[PDB]
Amino acid sequence: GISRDSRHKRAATGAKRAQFRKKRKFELGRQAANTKIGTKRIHPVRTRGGNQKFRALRIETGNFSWASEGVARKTRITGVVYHPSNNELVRTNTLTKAAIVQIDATPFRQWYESHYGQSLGKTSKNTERKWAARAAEAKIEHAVDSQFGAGRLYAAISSRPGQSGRCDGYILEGEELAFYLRRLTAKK
Amino acid sequence: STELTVQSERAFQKQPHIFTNPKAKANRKTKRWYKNVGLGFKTPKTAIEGSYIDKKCPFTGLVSIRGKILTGTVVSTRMHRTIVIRRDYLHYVPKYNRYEKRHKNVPAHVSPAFRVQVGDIVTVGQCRPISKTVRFNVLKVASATGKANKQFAKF
Amino acid sequence: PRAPRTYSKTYSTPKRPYESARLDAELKLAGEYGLKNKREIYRISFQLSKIRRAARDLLTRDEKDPKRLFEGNALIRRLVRIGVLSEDKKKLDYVLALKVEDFLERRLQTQVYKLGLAKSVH
Amino acid sequence: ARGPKKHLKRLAAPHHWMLDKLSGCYAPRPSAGPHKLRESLPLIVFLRNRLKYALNGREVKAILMQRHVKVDGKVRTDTTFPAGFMDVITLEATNENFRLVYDVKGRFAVHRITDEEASYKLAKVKKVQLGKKGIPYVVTHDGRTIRYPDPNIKVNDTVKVDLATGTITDFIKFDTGKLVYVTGGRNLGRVGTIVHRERHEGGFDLVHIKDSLENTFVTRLNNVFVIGEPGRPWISLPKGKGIKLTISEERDRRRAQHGL
RNA sequence: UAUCUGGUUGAUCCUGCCAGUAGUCAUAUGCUUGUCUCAAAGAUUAAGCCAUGCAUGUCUAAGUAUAAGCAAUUUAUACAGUGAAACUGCGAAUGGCUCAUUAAAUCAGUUAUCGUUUAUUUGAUAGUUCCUUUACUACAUGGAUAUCUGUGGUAAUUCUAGAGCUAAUACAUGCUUAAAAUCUCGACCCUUUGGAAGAGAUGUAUUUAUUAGAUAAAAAAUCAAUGUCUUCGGACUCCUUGAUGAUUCAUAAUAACUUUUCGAAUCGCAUGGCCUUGUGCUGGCGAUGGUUCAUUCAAAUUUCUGCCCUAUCAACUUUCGAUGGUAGGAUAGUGGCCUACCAUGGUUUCAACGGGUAACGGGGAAUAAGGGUUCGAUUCCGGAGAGGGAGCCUGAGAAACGGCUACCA
RNA sequence: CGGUAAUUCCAGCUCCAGUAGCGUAUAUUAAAGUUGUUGCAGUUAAAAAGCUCGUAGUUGAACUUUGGGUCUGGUUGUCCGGUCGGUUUUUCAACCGGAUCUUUCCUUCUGGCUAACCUGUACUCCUUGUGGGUGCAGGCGAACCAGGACUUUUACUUUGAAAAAAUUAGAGUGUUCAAAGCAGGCGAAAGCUCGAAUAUAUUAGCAUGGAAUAAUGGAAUAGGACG
RNA sequence: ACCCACUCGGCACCUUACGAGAAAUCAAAGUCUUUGGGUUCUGGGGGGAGUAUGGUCGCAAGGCUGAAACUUAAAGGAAUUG
RNA sequence: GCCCGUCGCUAGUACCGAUUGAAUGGCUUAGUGAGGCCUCAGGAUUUGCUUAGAGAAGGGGGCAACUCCAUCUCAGAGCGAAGAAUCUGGUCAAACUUGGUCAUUUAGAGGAACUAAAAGUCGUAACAAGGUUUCCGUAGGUGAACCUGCGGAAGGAUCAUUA
Ligand SMILES: [Mg+2]
Ligand SMILES: [Mg+2]
Ligand SMILES: [Mg+2]
Ligand SMILES: [Mg+2]
Ligand SMILES: [Mg+2]
Ligand SMILES: [Mg+2]
Ligand SMILES: [Mg+2]
Ligand SMILES: [Mg+2]
Ligand SMILES: [Mg+2]
Ligand SMILES: [Mg+2]
Ligand SMILES: [Mg+2]
Ligand SMILES: [Mg+2]
Ligand SMILES: [Mg+2]
Ligand SMILES: [Mg+2]
Ligand SMILES: [Mg+2]
Ligand SMILES: [Mg+2]
Ligand SMILES: [Mg+2]
Ligand SMILES: [Mg+2]
Ligand SMILES: [Mg+2]
Ligand SMILES: [Mg+2]
Ligand SMILES: [Mg+2]
Ligand SMILES: [Mg+2]
Ligand SMILES: [Mg+2]
Ligand SMILES: [Mg+2]
Ligand SMILES: [Mg+2]
Ligand SMILES: [Mg+2]
Ligand SMILES: [Mg+2]
Ligand SMILES: [Mg+2]
Ligand SMILES: [Mg+2]
Ligand SMILES: [Mg+2]
Repeated sequence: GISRDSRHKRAATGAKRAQFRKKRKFELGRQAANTKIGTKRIHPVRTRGGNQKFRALRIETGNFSWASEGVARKTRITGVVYHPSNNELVRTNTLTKAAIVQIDATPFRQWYESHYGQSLGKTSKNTERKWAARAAEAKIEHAVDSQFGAGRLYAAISSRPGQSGRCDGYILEGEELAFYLRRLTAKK
Repeated sequence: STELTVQSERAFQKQPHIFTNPKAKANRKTKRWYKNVGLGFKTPKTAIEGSYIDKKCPFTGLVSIRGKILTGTVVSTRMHRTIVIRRDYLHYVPKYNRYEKRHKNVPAHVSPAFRVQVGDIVTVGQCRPISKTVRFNVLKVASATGKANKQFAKF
Repeated sequence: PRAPRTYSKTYSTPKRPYESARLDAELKLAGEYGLKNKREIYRISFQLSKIRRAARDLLTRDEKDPKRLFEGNALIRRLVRIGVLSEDKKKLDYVLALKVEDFLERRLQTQVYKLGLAKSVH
Repeated sequence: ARGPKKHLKRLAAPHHWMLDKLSGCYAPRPSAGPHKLRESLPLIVFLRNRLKYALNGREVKAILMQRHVKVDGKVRTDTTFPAGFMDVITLEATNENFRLVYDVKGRFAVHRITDEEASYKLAKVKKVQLGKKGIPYVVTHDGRTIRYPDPNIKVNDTVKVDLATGTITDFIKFDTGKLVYVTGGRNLGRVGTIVHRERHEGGFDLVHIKDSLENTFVTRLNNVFVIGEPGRPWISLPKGKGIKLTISEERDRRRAQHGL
């Protein structure tokens, strides 16, 4: 149906290319998934070469990830917080690649309580040396700390949730993190 | 031609899968990844010293030069980051046994490493399909100046 | 769709129809060597002309270089075996002058008559 | 149309079958396998047109079902298996083993090989790459992939293959002054030495290859298959031995040799 | 195998045309027709319409058998000989026909896919499923559904509704399983040279990150972190790395997820080897399946260059994607393929755009000195189409039409 | 052509041409140098714009590396067959190269291999000898790589690689001849055995030589070239 | 201001043409079947027709641009004798 | 001699042409929108595992929570898995409806041509200085050729008048 033909597109100059052949399967491109965050659902699809290519549908949760530490968790999503293609996907709350989003952050705390155990927002004798050997490694970039206290970090998902099925993404850190915050204050 | 702003879209563009570590404290900050292109083409330092990201550059991108390494002069430069190379040639016509001077303009992407102007000759490598028409990528502005530094008559 | 079995309209008519002296000269040939048709003559003339056509397209090139030398020799070899060309002449430029009369006198038609057997040709 | 093609029409039949213009609309499509469509040789052509052990396709089919036929150790019951270049075809009834090797003309030849040497198959590269479990592996243009190769088995370099087991006996490097068999169209099935290797960035590696007679010629690397170092090629080659004579030279040898 | 004649004149020589002349795997027809080989043959006009019949189905030692089938006789006290029927598998996307579209499209050569899918093909291959470790399905988990048994309808049809049983390589779940090494956790002692009893996690696919994937050469001073051997002046030495022209490649790591894929509750022939004398533990030749990597058959794009006539088509494209960009969305994947926001490009007298084509492209064909002209529906190779135009199921592969849905005719 | 001897109409006999074919129609190619690039015409036969300007086009003067030597490879005619109708040199030849030297670089180096002796370290296996080589510190690099550095770019032409097969030309061959076809051929006739070529296709791309031809380019604010 | 000789520029004649040309003639209309210096334009039997149409230009007249169907064996040109 | 036109008859070619002409196809506004695919739900039905009480005659190897067995098996009910019609948006978009528009066809009353002509009228324009020399351009006029201005050209009826 929704084909990807170079057949259509008039032409490089203008010459309205005549409809050579009825459009083919191998040219096709299916309906856009635009997956929400409202009760976890996935349908697969039989693509080229068989291939189960899972289409995410109202996907809740995805494993959003640190940089400094290098970790990700069974992390709940909250909402579509800013999408730099089209703002249409912000209000409808449709999740998409490179969309800025908010992360429940409780799993990012619970695991951080082990990793270092210094706590973010504001027992046993030999562990105290592993606790002491670790920690004071990463100080974290302020916005992430306040967002840790908010229970709502700023990720920027990088899976393709109509292709993949998985809604797995990436916690914003540093410059890009500093940038998308300015756009969030511009939009709000 | 445009140009300059680096990060100025609705999105903010990084070199994908490439990182500028906040924990680490180098002088550059930004790990400028770059590509050695091959086919005896030198990487111009304006790419590696510079700022702009560009998906569609050969040096600062995933674009891989291959196949036909065309050439020709540059006629049109007006659009954003692409160029139109005018690849003149002859066409033999046996029933006469002479030649047509024929034309074909070739649209070709610019990595802003190079400074391209109108009336400049330019080698240019085929690569991925960049766009609709642009299947080509500027690799070497041969007339870098072409009497640019020197006009200039009065002794 | 096995393949088109090729053929030739091998034997081809002259480019006028009524050159009086040719009409006689062809009769003379069909009378001497006993030929039911003009066809039998043109057959030889063409069959011959094909050879001539080679000889010309070899003599255009230098005999000393390859095809000229090889295809020409093989062309001569072929003629001497078929027995049209003499053993005096094996020089390619002599092939050019072969003529229809020499071809006909080599047929089984005639080589009956030339070895006796029949008497009176036809 | 609508996916891959199942027939192969006889005029389209690659010429080095020497398939007959008439006596069939179709040709046997060489099935999928280790060798490319036109570079292969399906067994029907091999057993019928070449060797004449079968008088028709039926008899070939049965010949494969009873089953003394063994292309590269394994048996095959496939009438049109791609028995390509180097493929050791052993018929245990008759003991008539054949390696598949090109006659100087280009068309493949029956080489009635020993017990004995028909036991390894020489094979090229292709890759060098690595797979999962970090295993380095080598691939042969002539079909197989072989695991765990010697690190300095490089690309466009041959490899002797144990064939029955399928491992590595030995390898010949590719470089200057090394006997090289040829598998490219016009220079196909010639043999020579190697002088140059024009590197060429993108546009195909060339190789300048003088024969025994020292008539130079050029090919591409992909159409070249290193049979050894000069003097000792690792395979027994047919009468002619990759020379490729001139046209008059062949005419000379034929009409000289008349022994009734 | 380069060839010319008749015709305007009272006659002449030209311009010039007409007429002849020869040939066409170029059509038609008109006569005539004994044989041999060979042999096109509803393209031209209507890609107009179609009765009838046929042209695609397929089982092996080897997926499913109490046909209330056939066998029948010297393996069945769960089965074993043949096998209709049916599900599963695979095939029906091949071939065949045709030429309507279609004029940078197709198509030819040329590249490319570092830009992708690929059942089949023949090569490769998964101790990690366990989740605290003093009594647990694993020598085998479940109920269905078909063919059948009948109960039927109908004016029709390769229409099938209910119940009863009955399977699977069908559909679901689901066990074992080490040793080591590496990463997260940890009863204290003794004032340093600090150092460890022991607990959890680690396949494959998946997802994003993040790091490695190096390589132009020799020799230092010492400032912060401060390690090994101390023969207590101090030494520090042997310190890793594939491929391409070229990578964010191959590949390997740290982090996890996931409506947690895959890791055989499968099948036919063969009946061997040790006795801890159980019917114990063991083992051959095959089949299919199954993972990504390969290869093959291919597949989509795509590079370059190349078309018939028309200026009685000079501008065209850009509201309704035109040209470029950034981001997404989709796709197997690249991309104005689609969407948002932005810029104003793009082609053109080196004929853009438009129109025409009694145009499918090419191979080729006829003609035949050389140069050419015209033809190519048509035996091969591409491409299209199956009354039109759409839309899609299954499937590795279909925008299938000897599949289906629809609307028009 | 046909108005009472019509050689053209219509019939018999002759006769011609072709002949199991030949006619007719339409296309079409040739003939048509009546489409013309090769290759046409234009004072009057058709045809020079009334004139000039003029952008695209197309076209565009001459000039830069010529000549001489010195060897050294071939390739056919010669001089006899030196020979068992074929072959190997010399007396000779033209022709095509190659190396160089001529005020002359052929792209240059960072290194690998320095093959070689320009050598001379012990000087002699040895006819009275500069016939001949076991032999290694300085070191001729073209005998090859394997990496830089950066190429004035084209057209042009070369041989090459590729331009599916059938077709096309064409080699081999007794389909009986052919048109064709890829067959075939020879034994004890107990087994053996040649084949199934070669060429073209020149448009574009790729390869390498050549440097005339033609264009293009470089130092005149030298911001030039070298070290 | 002439004469006379030769010269750059202009406008035309005479004779032979050995050169062209169908010839008339032409020193260009030569250096063309011994076919190639460069370029632009026009013509392809006669008519139908400079018409029909469509542009386009004009106040209009008209121009520029420009058909075929149909038709026909000649239309011409140059010269020869009448 | 040749001959040129107006006007007549007899056929056919094209031309224009009111027709609010007609058709076919190509594009095309607005409205509708078939049918699938995805999507929001929807749940006819089919079942597993829960120890959920039986009658069961050893319902696990001899009165007894059977020396209680995937026990006899339905009221459970909870928890699933699969799952039809139906259905909320999308999307692709046939086709229709009612227009609009290009191209090709094709009736068309009428007009106005042009060509063949058996051969008729009216003149006799041109060709001879064709009896006003022809022509061309261009205006006007006529019954037709034609004529007449103006300018031009000789293809002129002149390569010629010297002082
Ligand atoms: Mg087909
Ligand atoms: Mg490549
Ligand atoms: Mg001719
Ligand atoms: Mg006349
Ligand atoms: Mg007369
Ligand atoms: Mg004619
Ligand atoms: Mg069974
Ligand atoms: Mg890295
Ligand atoms: Mg990678
Ligand atoms: Mg796969
Ligand atoms: Mg994108
Ligand atoms: Mg058509
Ligand atoms: Mg055509
Ligand atoms: Mg065709
Ligand atoms: Mg047709
Ligand atoms: Mg076809
Ligand atoms: Mg039909
Ligand atoms: Mg369809
Ligand atoms: Mg079909
Ligand atoms: Mg059908
Ligand atoms: Mg012609
Ligand atoms: Mg003419
Ligand atoms: Mg005139
Ligand atoms: Mg010049
Ligand atoms: Mg032939
Ligand atoms: Mg005319
Ligand atoms: Mg709908
Ligand atoms: Mg007078
Ligand atoms: Mg008069
Ligand atoms: Mg008068």
